[PDB]
Amino acid sequence: STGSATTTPIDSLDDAYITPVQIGTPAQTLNLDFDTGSSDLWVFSSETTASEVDGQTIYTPSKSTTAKLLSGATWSISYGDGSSSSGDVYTDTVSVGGLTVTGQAVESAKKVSSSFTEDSTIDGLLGLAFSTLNTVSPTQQKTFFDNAKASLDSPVFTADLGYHAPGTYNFGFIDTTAYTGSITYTAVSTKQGFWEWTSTGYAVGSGTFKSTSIDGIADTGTTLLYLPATVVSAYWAQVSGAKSSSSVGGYVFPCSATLPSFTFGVGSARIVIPGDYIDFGPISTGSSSCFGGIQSSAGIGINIFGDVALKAAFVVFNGATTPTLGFASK
Repeated sequence: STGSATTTPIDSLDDAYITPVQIGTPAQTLNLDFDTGSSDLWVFSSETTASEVDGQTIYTPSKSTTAKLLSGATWSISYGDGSSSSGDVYTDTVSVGGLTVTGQAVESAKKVSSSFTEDSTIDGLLGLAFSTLNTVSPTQQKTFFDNAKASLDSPVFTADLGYHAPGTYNFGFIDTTAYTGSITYTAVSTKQGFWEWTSTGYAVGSGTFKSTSIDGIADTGTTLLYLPATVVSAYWAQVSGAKSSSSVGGYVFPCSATLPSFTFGVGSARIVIPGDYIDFGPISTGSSSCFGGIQSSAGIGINIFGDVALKAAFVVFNGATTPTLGFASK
């Protein structure tokens, strides 16, 4: 089997991407944030505290004839940006782009943090990291991809995120028309439950490539590119007037600036992030100071190849017995 679904930026800055997901019988379609950095499929629901729901589409398990309460099961997640949510668990039928899993754990939110309430476009998350990170207690549950894997034509999914444009998540096949050149594959460590890999280095604009190992995660659920302070300093040094602002919480730059590209290494291959992808617009409405899309990972504890990086590539998440990651230009 295979599946294919269009993924759409939630706003003009590409802050996140949503993908429609069918849950239950009859289908309830929710727009979920596909997140290769986490492993829970959780949704706004009829059980969510009313004051915490503001425009989201909810899952109502009582209206799904295939929903079954998973007895005694609860979940709770606190993300690396202060965000959190929690609730109970149903199993139900879940389909993405024509690919169907029966008995998928659907984590129904009783509580969500403010940041989720305030984002009316995201109805929940669909985790695509390794099932070892799933938070369901007392019995951990499998991700959608883990449940689908054995049925797929090939045990893979691909992320093709757009810059200011729609893109695609495919399951079970590689669309060879979706990229240019070849896919370069690189080793993955699953030791922390992430799609964790080692970039071979970077360049800033048309500058010389610096060969240096950068360990990080491919994370579709993180907006920006978080890299070591040395690397980030080297990038913003090429932008006149850019500076790190403690009050704002990162590097800012004059909105009139032209940003250089940023290149990262995948083995001997190179992915070029156009400078425009690194512009996240005014720090506050009407400001002429703009927020940078490359920021320091110091104090995150890990480097993160978020959407800024991933949207410059066609990315293969290969879930073979020994997982690997593939990157191609597009």
